[PDB]
Amino acid sequence: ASRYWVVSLPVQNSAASVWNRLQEQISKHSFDTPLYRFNIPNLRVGTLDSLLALSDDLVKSNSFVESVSHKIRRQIEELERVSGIESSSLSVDGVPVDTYLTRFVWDEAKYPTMSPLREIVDGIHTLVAKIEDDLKVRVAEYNNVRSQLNAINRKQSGSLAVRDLSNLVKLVTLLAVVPTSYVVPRSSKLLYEDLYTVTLFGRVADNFRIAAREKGFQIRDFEYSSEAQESRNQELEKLVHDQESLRSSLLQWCYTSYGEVFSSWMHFCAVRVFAESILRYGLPPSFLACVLAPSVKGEKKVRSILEELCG
Amino acid sequence: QMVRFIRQEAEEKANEISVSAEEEFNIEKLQLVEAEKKKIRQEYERK
Repeated sequence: ASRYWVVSLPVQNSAASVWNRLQEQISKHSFDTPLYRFNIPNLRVGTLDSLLALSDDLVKSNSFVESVSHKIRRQIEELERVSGIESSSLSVDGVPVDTYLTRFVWDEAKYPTMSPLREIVDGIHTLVAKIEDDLKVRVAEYNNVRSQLNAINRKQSGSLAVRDLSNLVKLVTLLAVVPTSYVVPRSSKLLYEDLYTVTLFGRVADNFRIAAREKGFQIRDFEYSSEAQESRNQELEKLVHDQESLRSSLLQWCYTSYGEVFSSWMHFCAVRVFAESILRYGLPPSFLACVLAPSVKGEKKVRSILEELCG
Repeated sequence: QMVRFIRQEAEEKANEISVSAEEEFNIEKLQLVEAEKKKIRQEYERK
């Protein structure tokens, strides 16, 4: 998927034409930059030591967000049936990417406490970790289903080395010798063709051994009753269908968890807005930056505009 | 041709089993006909 791409600028360091022009009427419209934002400050902010601790923990928060993003982009997509949750279905904080990135409403009481965010950030991180753990549980279930997939049906289609009971003829044994007269009633022909059958009888072992493995190429043994092979094939088909359903229904829940993780990442970006505001401005949360996924030219223009607060 | 030989084999097995049973039958009969001179020393000699 896409990693974090939010800009860093406090309320006092807006890069637009005006301080309040970051949301709209900025020069970014001329350059077609998709940047958008909306303020959503917390109830209160911590002290300078609390701000430094939050800045230190922001690295761990970003690492957790990256882990969640990698899990969502890998586990769902690899199943080839879980990527059906679009941006609207995976809307962050209930709003699509068009509106989720244009506001910080995820700072409401769902993941944080709408309060001093020094511990609310850690609580939201723990909630996102729980969501990622649920996604990992879904991925493990998908892996176990895939283990149920590629079942006994993966063997040969009968009259061969493996799963040859499905092509059995059901004193005689399953031989299916692929490329005789005696006292025994060797005048017989089994139905062991997926292969060929040969004259054999159990009354005298000479004809049976001659037909089975005595000369030429030795035949391959198989289960006498084809009912067991049919049951195994049916179980394999059922397991494959269950794996496909899990990749389509259980992995649909995984995609829903991925949308929840996107909401958690939106909340993390909302928290990081206040973190940057504290880092490069006063303690109270107030930011005028923007979050989007622009082109290289738009980012360069934004950096040229904001060079007054360059890194 | 060995389909009839299966009947012969079964008859031979049954004959062997019956011969063993008859051979043990004499011993079983003698187990009661004989040694009762000892058991009568407890069943009635006690009286």
